[PDB]
Amino acid sequence: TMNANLYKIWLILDPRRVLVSIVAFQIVLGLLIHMIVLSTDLNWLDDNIPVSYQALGKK
Amino acid sequence: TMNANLYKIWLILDPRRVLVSIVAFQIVLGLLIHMIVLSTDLNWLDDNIPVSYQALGKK
Amino acid sequence: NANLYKIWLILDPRRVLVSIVAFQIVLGLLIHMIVLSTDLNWLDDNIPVSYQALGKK
Amino acid sequence: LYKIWLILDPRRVLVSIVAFQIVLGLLIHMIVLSTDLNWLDDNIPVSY
Amino acid sequence: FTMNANLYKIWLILDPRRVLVSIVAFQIVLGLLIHMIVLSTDLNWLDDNIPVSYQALGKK
Amino acid sequence: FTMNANLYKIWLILDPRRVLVSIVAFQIVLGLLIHMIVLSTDLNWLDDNIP
Amino acid sequence: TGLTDDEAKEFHAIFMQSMYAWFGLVVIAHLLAWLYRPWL
Amino acid sequence: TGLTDDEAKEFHAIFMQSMYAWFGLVVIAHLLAWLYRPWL
Amino acid sequence: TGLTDDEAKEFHAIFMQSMYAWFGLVVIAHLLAWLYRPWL
Amino acid sequence: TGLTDDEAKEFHAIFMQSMYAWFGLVVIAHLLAWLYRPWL
Amino acid sequence: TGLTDDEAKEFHAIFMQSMYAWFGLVVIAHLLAWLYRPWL
Amino acid sequence: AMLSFEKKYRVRGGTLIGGDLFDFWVGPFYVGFFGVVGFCFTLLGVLLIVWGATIGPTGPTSDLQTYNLWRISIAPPDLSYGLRMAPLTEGGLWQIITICAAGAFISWALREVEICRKLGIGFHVPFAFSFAIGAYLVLVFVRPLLMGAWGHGFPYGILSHLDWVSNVGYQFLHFHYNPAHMLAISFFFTNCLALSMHGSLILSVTNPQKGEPVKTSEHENTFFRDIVGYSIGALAIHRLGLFLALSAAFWSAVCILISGPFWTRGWPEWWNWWLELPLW
Amino acid sequence: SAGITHYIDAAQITIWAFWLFFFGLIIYLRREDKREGYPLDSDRTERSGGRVKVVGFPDLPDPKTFVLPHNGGTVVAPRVEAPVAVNATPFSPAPGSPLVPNGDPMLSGFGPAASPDRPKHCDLTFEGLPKIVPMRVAKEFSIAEGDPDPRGMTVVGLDGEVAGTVSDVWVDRSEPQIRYLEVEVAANKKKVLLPIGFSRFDKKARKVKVDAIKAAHFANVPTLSNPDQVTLYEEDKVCAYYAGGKLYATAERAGPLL
Amino acid sequence: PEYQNIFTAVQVRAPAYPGVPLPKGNLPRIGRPIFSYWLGKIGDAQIGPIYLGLTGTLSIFFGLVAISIIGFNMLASVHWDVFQFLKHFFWLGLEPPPPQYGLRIPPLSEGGWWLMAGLFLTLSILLWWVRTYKRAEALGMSQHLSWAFAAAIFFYLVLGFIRPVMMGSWAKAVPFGIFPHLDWTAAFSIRYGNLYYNPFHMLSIAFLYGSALLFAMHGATILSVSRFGGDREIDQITHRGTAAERAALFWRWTMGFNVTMESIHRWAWWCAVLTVITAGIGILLSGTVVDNWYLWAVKHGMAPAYPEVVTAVNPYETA
Ligand code: BCL
Ligand code: BCL
Ligand code: BCL
Ligand code: BCL
Ligand SMILES: CC[C@H]1c2cc3[nH]c4c(c3C)C(=O)[C@H](C(=O)OC)c4c3nc(cc4[nH]c(cc(n2)[C@@H]1C)c(C(C)=O)c4C)[C@@H](C)[C@@H]3CCC(=O)OC/C=C(\C)CCC[C@H](C)CCC[C@H](C)CCCC(C)C
Ligand SMILES: CC[C@H]1c2cc3[nH]c4c(c3C)C(=O)[C@H](C(=O)OC)c4c3nc(cc4[nH]c(cc(n2)[C@@H]1C)c(C(C)=O)c4C)[C@@H](C)[C@@H]3CCC(=O)OC/C=C(\C)CCC[C@H](C)CCC[C@H](C)CCCC(C)C
Ligand SMILES: CC(C)=CCC/C(C)=C/CC/C(C)=C/CC/C(C)=C/CC/C(C)=C/CC/C(C)=C/CC/C(C)=C/CC/C(C)=C/CC1=C(C)C(=O)c2ccccc2C1=O
Ligand SMILES: COC(C)(C)C/C=C/C(C)=C/C=C/C(C)=C/C=C/C(C)=C/C=C/C=C(C)/C=C/C=C(C)/C=C/C=C(C)/C=C/CC(C)(C)OC
Ligand SMILES: COC(C)(C)C/C=C/C(C)=C/C=C/C(C)=C/C=C/C(C)=C/C=C/C=C(C)/C=C/C=C(C)/C=C/C=C(C)/C=C/CC(C)(C)OC
Ligand SMILES: COC(C)(C)C/C=C/C(C)=C/C=C/C(C)=C/C=C/C(C)=C/C=C/C=C(C)/C=C/C=C(C)/C=C/C=C(C)/C=C/CC(C)(C)OC
Ligand SMILES: COC(C)(C)C/C=C/C(C)=C/C=C/C(C)=C/C=C/C(C)=C/C=C\C=C(C)\C=C\C=C(C)\C=C\C=C(C)\C=C\CC(C)(C)OC
Ligand SMILES: [Ca+2]
Ligand SMILES: [Ca+2]
Ligand SMILES: [Ca+2]
Ligand SMILES: [Ca+2]
Ligand SMILES: [Ca+2]
Ligand SMILES: [Ca+2]
Ligand SMILES: [Fe+3]
Repeated sequence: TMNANLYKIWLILDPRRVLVSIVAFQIVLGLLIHMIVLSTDLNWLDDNIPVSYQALGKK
Repeated sequence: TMNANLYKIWLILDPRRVLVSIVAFQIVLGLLIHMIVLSTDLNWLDDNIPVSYQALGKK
Repeated sequence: NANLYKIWLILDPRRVLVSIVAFQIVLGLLIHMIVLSTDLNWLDDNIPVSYQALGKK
Repeated sequence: LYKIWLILDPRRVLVSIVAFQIVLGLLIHMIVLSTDLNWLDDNIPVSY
Repeated sequence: FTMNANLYKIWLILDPRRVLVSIVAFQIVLGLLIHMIVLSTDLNWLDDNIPVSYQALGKK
Repeated sequence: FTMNANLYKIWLILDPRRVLVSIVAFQIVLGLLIHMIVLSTDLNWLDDNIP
Repeated sequence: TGLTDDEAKEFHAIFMQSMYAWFGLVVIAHLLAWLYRPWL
Repeated sequence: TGLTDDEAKEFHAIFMQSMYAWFGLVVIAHLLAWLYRPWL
Repeated sequence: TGLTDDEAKEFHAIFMQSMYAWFGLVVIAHLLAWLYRPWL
Repeated sequence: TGLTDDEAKEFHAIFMQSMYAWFGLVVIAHLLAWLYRPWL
Repeated sequence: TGLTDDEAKEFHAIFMQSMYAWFGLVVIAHLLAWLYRPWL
Repeated sequence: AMLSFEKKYRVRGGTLIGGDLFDFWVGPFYVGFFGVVGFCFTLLGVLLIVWGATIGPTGPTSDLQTYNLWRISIAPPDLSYGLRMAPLTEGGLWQIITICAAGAFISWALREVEICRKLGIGFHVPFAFSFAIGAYLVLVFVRPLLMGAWGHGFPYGILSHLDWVSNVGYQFLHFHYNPAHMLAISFFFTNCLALSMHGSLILSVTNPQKGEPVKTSEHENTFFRDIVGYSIGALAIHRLGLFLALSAAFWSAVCILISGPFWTRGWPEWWNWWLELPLW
Repeated sequence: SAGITHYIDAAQITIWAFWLFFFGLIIYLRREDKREGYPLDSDRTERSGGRVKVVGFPDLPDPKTFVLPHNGGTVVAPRVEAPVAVNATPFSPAPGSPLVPNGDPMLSGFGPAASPDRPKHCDLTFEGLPKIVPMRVAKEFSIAEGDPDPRGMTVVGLDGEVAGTVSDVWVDRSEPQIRYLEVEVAANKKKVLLPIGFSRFDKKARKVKVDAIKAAHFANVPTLSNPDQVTLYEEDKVCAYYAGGKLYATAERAGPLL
Repeated sequence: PEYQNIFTAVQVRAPAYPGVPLPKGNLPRIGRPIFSYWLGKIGDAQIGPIYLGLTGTLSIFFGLVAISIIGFNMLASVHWDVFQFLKHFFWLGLEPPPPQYGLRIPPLSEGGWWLMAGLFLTLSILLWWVRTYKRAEALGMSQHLSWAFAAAIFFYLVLGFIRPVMMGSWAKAVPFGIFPHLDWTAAFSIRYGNLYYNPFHMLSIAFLYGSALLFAMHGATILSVSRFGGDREIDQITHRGTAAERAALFWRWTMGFNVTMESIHRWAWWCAVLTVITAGIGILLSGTVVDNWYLWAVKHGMAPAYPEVVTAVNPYETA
């Protein structure tokens, strides 16, 4: 609602200003998430399948 | 009823400082809250389901 | 692409272009590491880690 | 895309890859010679 | 050879004073580095088996 | 020798005083750095064989 | 300050509106969160 | 600021929708992510 | 900025296109991995 | 400072042909290593 | 920079003969090493 | 490149022990006769050390050998080889690095001087830096000598070098009572107070209250002339500072040069000469 | 921490926190660091670092508005500046090569003795009168009871030989500290402000040696417009001169020793 | 051989400047300012006068009270026999309440005076931060001291109200004597792992260093270019000059990047504040959070690993 009126914001906030400042979040938040998640839930990297190629493959 | 009266609050608060200010506080609390929620509230990520599957499949 | 050429008016081509040139290597060098690290190492974890530790003696 | 050197002076990114290579060459031989294999004593000759 | 054709032009960019010595620096740093790294693990030729392994003869 | 013939022109880019005294200090240490590294294990002539 | 009435009044609404969009967005969350992993 | 309601309206729109492109892009991720390995 | 929509799109062409040159060469990368050493 | 297709192109030619030059030195490098000692 | 096309040519040559100089010197000693005692 | 106004100071020469050769810049750094050398050691260290990171404890293979700053550390040789070059693998390498690092701070230190000259300024900077330099010698040299052991110094571990203190520190039980360590500590504190005042005050006068003039000393020289009553003065602060710090360092320097080669009992004891005074 | 992901707890979260806001505030400074002197001038070299951004990674901050004291214009930052002159010739065209001080360097106004053009308005005290003044108007002052009065001390060139003497020692209403000494030179019979900072006291022989410029150079010393007070512009002006002496007064100085 | 601004060689003096007058509320300044040639051979030789408002007195009073407690109880110790009080000075002190009354008001004896005295070095300390922000802006001055003061005053509370009282222990709160206090830090390191492993300390260190570093540089730098009015930063902040010209340039051709006669003073105020900040951090975590930071560390893959030339046995297991 008021999505029509919400356009005026640019008249108070620089586009470039809130522009790159978001482009950041994705990086800052992006690596941060994957990082936060790996240890906490489903450590997809070394946890489950496939079984170690190091020991299973060599040995 | 006070709704009609409330508009004038802008007359003392600069748009820049409080408009994005809140943008700053809202962002901080979400990071905090999602962060306090795990400790006692529920480590939804690795608490119950699904978890521990990786170890059962790792080897 | 059709209309997205407009963005090049808010972001400098050299600044955004080079800025990203640097971003991948850091995000790059950081990847094979985070992957190579604990994840399924490939360099010498298994084979041909044969000569690595055996060939020696 | 050859028209790309219009936004970058040669020197600026010409050397930004001259060193970047060296800051990787040593790194590469070092991470490899590190864990992968140690061509030095990892095979021949056998420890004295 | 192959890249020899137009490598004379590079000299406007790369100044002689600016990059002539810079190399002399890397080389010297590399030199020690290489002899150093080689000596640490591979064949510590210095005091390993030849020619007369004297240090062991006197110490013992 | 090989490079000797026209290498003479390089002195227009390498002032003597600076390249001369410079090499002096870098070489001297370069030697100690060697004996040092050499004298460490190779053969500590001091205490190694005789007398 | 640094504004007048017709702007304060007008903007006042625009912002205000959006503020609630959140009270909803966040509510669907607190409600859905409770819906899934309730609490208290 | 430093721009009339015109250019603003112009940027606002083109941008607004695009920001939806992600809400959509990332939503196909969370979505497909739930598929491979759900959680909660 | 510092250019009109004429050379802003021309560059955008080279930029955008080549930008895919990676999204593709990077997909062949991962895909080449998904076939050699898989993951999950 | 300044750059023009005339002078710009000239350099790209010499540069690009030097780029593969190294790349060719990298294919011969690892490939040859693939023969002496394998990896992975 | 600090030269023109001519001087650029003049130096590129004289030195180029010097760079290899080291190099050749390099291989003879890098080789002598390989021959006398093999690494690998 | 150059600063908005740098373009006008880059005179010619001014070098120390020669350097009118490489007397030029690169990026925003002046080279000279020291920017050159320091570099050498830098890589023949920053990377020479890499070799170490590679090698590790047992060998480059030992599960002990890792690549996590948190753990990676080059260990000095055993007290065995007293004042002698140890086997890189067993100690030397460590020495080697340390060998370099010495000059890398002796060069950059001097290089500072050449600069201080060019920019026709005062030299308080280097002279200061030296102390800091020294405290690094009398804590891996002046001491280990009067201990006959190079390997008797400390490591090069991101955090590993921490314990090295933990021990040598407890080697006297309550290291805390060391007369020096007390003062030397006190300084590293006082400094971190005055500093937290000057750098504060200023940033509170040049950028004062809303709709207010860039205040003048006529305030500063009273700001504390009110709270605390007296004001060391403005020129002064930039004195007390260097003082504190350039002392704190030199102090601590003493602090660990005497701990050992000049005192073997637990410090707590040293504090006895006090008690035993033929008075109380 | 270097490998990737291992342990998992609470406190370890926070360590990320601060050690994040740091990398944020770090930039804040970066910007605040750039105010003046920015942007850079030439292309003698590019920005050394990881990500060679156009001009500094932190987008230059905005203009800051410095509300000067009473009866004072207003200053801001950043604030574009008008290019200056370069009274010197590059010893070499090579980027990063030095610039020789054309003609007489002692005044060529370059590097060792260069300076900016600060406002030509004597910096005043709290209420109005100008801070730095000679002991003339500074009549309400008095030498530190004890310290040997410098009024009458004969200055002496770094060459040793005399070079005029002194007069009024420009005190200050802000802080009872001597900042300048009037030096009625010998050849010029004029007045050249002596920057105490450069004046070494020798209370033993009434002298005041200044190992900065030869006795003669006291003649080329930028002359004071008015003797009853000095403006910021010149406050930097007199100083910068002697400064040069540090690398000019003798062929020796400037050139390397070994 | 140039007068290196060490001690103001020749000095001079003018009447007692009782600072810029204050508005309607700031009571009269007080004191008949004095001069000391010596003190002055380093800085502003004038002494005073000083302000004294409400918190001014109110705070000072709440000050020389704890002292008159932590001071008294202490003397009592060596049975009011000063001679030894003088001897066992650096040893003496006043300990907190026994683990029993964890938070309860300790008896007039067992650690009581300490909780009493403590709270009076809890307010007066907090009240003096008021004797700042107050006398601070009433000078038309912004607030950056008042700020930091907190950061510091924060850490102080992380060594009391906020943590000691946070673990229910009128003991977990530092003693009250040079040595004993010198011991508390010692004791702490132990009771919980070994601080060298709690990042927020190994962190708060780098800062206590930086400050020990920077305010140590800029102190010199200024001096180096103090001839060129560097010391006058004030204006240099506004109207630049050869000072900030020569200075920053230095660091430019040294460590590369550099800043402004302004900026620096920033990092200054920062490193500093960002010190006690990280201080009270660890000290807050260490206690109600991780109990052994050494374990924490390694458990996170932090703590290093060396060979083993020595190891022991374990009675609790074989016996
Ligand atoms: C971990 C699982 C796999 C694996 C999976 C992958 C995958 C998946 C990918 C790679 C990719 C790469 N891998 Mg791999 N890789 C493995 C093991 C290795 C090992 C090893 C020793 O074992 C090594 C040394 C490498 C090395 C490399 C790099 C060659 C390459 C790029 C990385 C990057 O981030 O660039 C970041 C980029 C940049 C810094 C520069 C920007 C690129 C742009 C588009 C070009 C420049 C344009 C410019 C403006 C024009 C002017 C020209 C000049 C720049 C002046 N891999 C294992 C076996 N690897 C990537 C790749 O090869 O892409 C082709 C990739 O996508
Ligand atoms: C790891 C398994 C193998 C191995 C596999 C490989 C592989 C695979 C490669 C190398 C390559 C190299 N290896 Mg190896 N290598 C091994 C063991 C060694 C040992 C050893 C003691 O055991 C040594 C000393 C080396 C040393 C070297 C270098 C000679 C060489 C380049 C490295 C580099 O990236 O530089 C970084 C960067 C540079 C040198 C700069 C780029 C050069 C450009 C093209 C010229 C600049 C042009 C300029 C504009 C003009 C100015 C002219 C002058 C500067 C004035 N290897 C083991 C046995 N090695 C690389 C190689 O040989 O490439 C040809 C390579 O691809
Ligand atoms: C804690 C227990 C539950 C849970 C309960 C909740 C609850 C309850 C809520 C969330 C909410 C959110 N959760 Mg959660 N959440 C959980 C697990 C997760 C996980 C996870 C990996 O496990 C993730 C990644 C998230 C992530 C998220 C965010 C998408 C979302 C908003 C956070 C916020 O406060 O922003 C901070 C806010 C702001 C900065 C301001 C608002 C921004 C808006 C969109 C823009 C305004 C217009 C602007 C002026 C235009 C210019 C654009 C740019 C600003 C320049 N949650 C667990 C399972 N979560 C909230 C939500 O969904 O809101 C929709 C919410 O209320
Ligand atoms: C065992 C635990 C003991 C203890 C044991 C020790 C021991 C053991 C030692 C100290 C030392 C010191 N301790 Mg103690 N200490 C304890 C508790 C404390 C406490 C406390 C609050 O609890 C404090 C405040 C201190 C304070 C101090 C300092 C006074 C002192 C010197 C530090 C220093 O800065 O050297 C200054 C050092 C330098 C300037 C050198 C490094 C700089 C070099 C020149 C440049 C590096 C460049 C780099 C390589 C290049 C790359 C670029 C990068 C960007 C950097 N200790 C506990 C009780 N302490 C040390 C000392 O007294 O040294 C003299 C010492 O040896
Ligand atoms: C009281 C004095 C304080 C101080 C002052 C000080 N430091 C200074 C200066 C001054 C005045 C400079 O002028 C100089 C500077 O920044 O100049 C621009 C500097 C400096 N202070 C520095 C560091 C530093 N200072 C410290 C402390 C202090 N410096 C004191 C608090 C500390 C610590 C631990 O407390 C550190 C780490 C540098 C950033 C810089 C000097 C840079 C320099 O000369 O570097 C030369 C070498 C290289 C860049 C490459 C390194 C290659 C080597 C071969 C490896 C060395 C390995 C090392 C010994 C092991 C480290 C591992 C540890 C984790 C165990
Ligand atoms: C990183 C932050 C650093 C820091 C910052 C900091 N300190 C600060 C501030 C700031 C920003 C202030 O604003 C404040 C200050 O000085 O304000 C003017 C202060 C301060 N830092 C102080 C001390 C201090 N700071 C320390 C440390 C630090 N402070 C950190 C390093 C330390 C340590 C442990 O190293 C100490 C000891 C004080 C000087 C001052 C706070 C003073 C205060 O709150 O006083 C309250 C009032 C009293 C104590 C009453 C005094 C009673 C009488 C006036 C004296 C009579 C004599 C006395 C009782 C002796 C006994 C004699 C008997 C016989 C009677
Ligand atoms: C896998 C992998 C990535 C491997 C790595 C392989 C690599 C990279 C190998 C290369 C290794 C090499 C060669 C590294 C060296 C590279 C170089 C040259 C790095 C720079 C070295 C260096 C000393 C950097 C600075 C170090 C830092 C940041 C120290 C911090 C201390 C600190 C807070 C300093 C403050 C700095 C500032 C702001 C100075 C400015 C400043 C100050 C201090 C004033 O006092 C002053 C007074 C009056 C007016 C102005 C000023 C003023 O501007
Ligand atoms: C013509 O143009 C005009 C002039 C009209 C201007 C145009 C303007 C426009 C277009 C404006 C647009 C505005 C917009 C889009 C505004 C959006 C606003 C938003 C998203 C506002 C959000 C507000 C959020 C608020 C107010 C949150 C309040 C939160 C509170 C009070 C939180 C309290 C939290 C506590 C106590 C937390 C404690 C932490 C725990 C629980 C952990 O303690 C235990
Ligand atoms: C008259 O005209 C005049 C003469 C003035 C101008 C003339 C100019 C001339 C003649 C110019 C000549 C230029 C030349 C000869 C240029 C040569 C250029 C070369 C050889 C360029 C080489 C470029 C190489 C590039 C761009 C390499 C890019 C490499 C990348 C992106 C590597 C990424 C590597 C990664 C991410 C490695 C990761 C390692 C792991 C996986 C271990 O990290 C975890
Ligand atoms: C007015 O004046 C008039 C015109 C009358 C002229 C009068 C002039 C006069 C009176 C001049 C007098 C001149 C004098 C007395 C000159 C004396 C000159 C001396 C004593 C020169 C000595 C130069 C000594 C040299 C060149 C030493 C070289 C040493 C070397 C290369 C040492 C190498 C050491 C190594 C490699 C050590 C390695 C140690 C280990 C093995 C441990 O490293 C691992
Ligand atoms: C007999 O004495 C005469 C007359 C001769 C005068 C001489 C006095 C002298 C010489 C006094 C000397 C005193 C000295 C040397 C004191 C030294 C003190 C030191 C070194 C202290 C070091 C650290 C102190 C700390 C960390 C104190 C922390 C205190 C805290 C956190 C207090 C907190 C209080 C709170 C939170 C109170 C809350 C109120 C209640 C308890 C009701 O909340 C439940
Ligand atoms: Ca998985
Ligand atoms: Ca769950
Ligand atoms: Ca493998
Ligand atoms: Ca091998
Ligand atoms: Ca509940
Ligand atoms: Ca106790
Ligand atoms: Fe300052």
